Parts: sequence; structure tokens; C-alpha cells
Amino acid sequence: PDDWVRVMVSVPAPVDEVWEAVTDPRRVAQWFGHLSAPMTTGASTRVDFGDGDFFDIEVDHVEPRDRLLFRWSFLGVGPECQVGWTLTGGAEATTLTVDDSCPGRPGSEVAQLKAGWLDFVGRLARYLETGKPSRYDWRQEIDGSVVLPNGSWHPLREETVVDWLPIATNGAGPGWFFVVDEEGPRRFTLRDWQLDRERALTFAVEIPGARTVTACQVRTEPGERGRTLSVSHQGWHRLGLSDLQERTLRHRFAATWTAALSLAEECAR
Ligand SMILES: [Cl-]
Ligand SMILES: [Cl-]
Ligand SMILES: [Cl-]
Ligand SMILES: [Mg+2]
Ligand code: NA
Repeated sequence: PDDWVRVMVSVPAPVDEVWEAVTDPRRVAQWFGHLSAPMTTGASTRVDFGDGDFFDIEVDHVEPRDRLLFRWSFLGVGPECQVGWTLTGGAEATTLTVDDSCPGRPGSEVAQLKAGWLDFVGRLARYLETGKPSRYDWRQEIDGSVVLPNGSWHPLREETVVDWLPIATNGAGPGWFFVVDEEGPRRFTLRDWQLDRERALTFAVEIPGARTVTACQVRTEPGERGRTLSVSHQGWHRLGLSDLQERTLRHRFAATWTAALSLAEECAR
């Protein structure tokens, strides 16, 4: 499987207050993320979390003090999800119901997505209670996905990984991972490369100065809709570096993975 995530929160605020909190961009930025423009019927917008993560949004309907219906794509490359935020007033509280569906969603994604929406509605409730910002500053793990056609090119082959990953060999076997932007470091040591052809890829990326290594898992899951290529890159919060160093690394690597997923989509065309 059931791709349809449904989450609810009940808050002791009136419907009009909750509606403002989920539509006014100044308020939305206190608990959810930064909107490039308010949601408007038939118009596109974008929400940015300040850490490299974002969704591109197309808004289908805005019904005041009732509901928001929109579609979005994680990092601009993920499959389109149908999202609904619906308010129901009560004698005790206002209920916000979140619907998030996506045809063919891997069952492996559903639990993470439910937890993600429970986090977001928990931040809404905190902001309504205290008036203080309840945003997270940066998310401790990187993830993303893109749906590829069921074609002849596959991203998880020794002879295709260099087509889309920012890696180079170091003797014989991938040994460097590159983050190419206007900051540094640019070159990172890659260790423990393990490729299970057309199934899964794991490796570690060392961070200069850090107390532990980061861990990367790439997988493909077949489906009627196409092959879902997914990445998880973890460890940023346990590097033993300053928070700004950890956040900056996470942000830069998130942009790198966004570019890699896009390139894989181009290769699979
Ligand atoms: Cl292989
Ligand atoms: Cl596959
Ligand atoms: Cl942890
Ligand atoms: Mg944590
Ligand atoms: Na934090």
C-alpha cells in the first residue's frame, strides 16, 4: 504494498489559525520549510529545507480553510507524489490529515515516509503551541530516488557506474569520490567498494578530520513503472566535527547526489 501514507494530527487551535500556519510562507517557514511562493491553484512553487533538500511542487487546488491539493517531486527528480493537506474542525481541536500517494512506491519507502510526515505534523503542533520556530536545521541522512526506464542500460554495473557517479579509480577499483562545487574539500577517499551487479552497491566515503566514515548504499528495485534507483548516504551527524562543518558537508553531498540521480536518468534515456 500500500503506497498510500496517511498521517493526522489534532491541535487545540481553530481552523483559521491552522490554515494560516500551513499557507502563509512566513509561518510555513517556522515549522516546515521555505516556500519560493505561496501555493496557488494551477501554479508551480518549490519548498526548500535549507540543507540541500527540496521538492518541486505543482499546486492543483487551494480551498481556503479546507484543503491544499498538490503534486511534488523530491529533489526535482523523484517520482510525482499526490499530496493532500485537509483540515477538519472540531469542538475540541482542528485535525490536519495528510495524504501522500505515489503509484508503485516501494514498500521499503513507506515506513520512512510515514515517519517523515509524523515529524512534520509534530513540528506544526509545536509551532502552534509555543509560537517559536520548530524547524529542523539539517537532516542527518541524505536520500533520494529516481525512476528509470526498464531498458538495456542499468546503473549498477562495473562498466556503467562511472557513467553517472562522481568517482574515479585509484589503481584498480574506485578510490575517489568527488564533490565539485565552489567549496572544499573536493576529493574524498572511497573505501570498501562492494558492487552486487544490478542489485546493490555499498561503499564508504572518508571525511578529512572526522571520527568515523560515512556510509553509502545504492539500490535498484524493479517495477512495472520502471526501475527505482535509490541512494542513502549516512553518517554526517557522527563525524565529530563542528555543526557547521557537518551541515555544509551534508548539503554539498546532497547536491552531488541530486546531480548523480539526474545523470543516471539521462544515461537511462
Ligand atoms: Cl558488475
Ligand atoms: Cl533492478
Ligand atoms: Cl543515530
Ligand atoms: Mg538524530
Ligand atoms: Na540539528
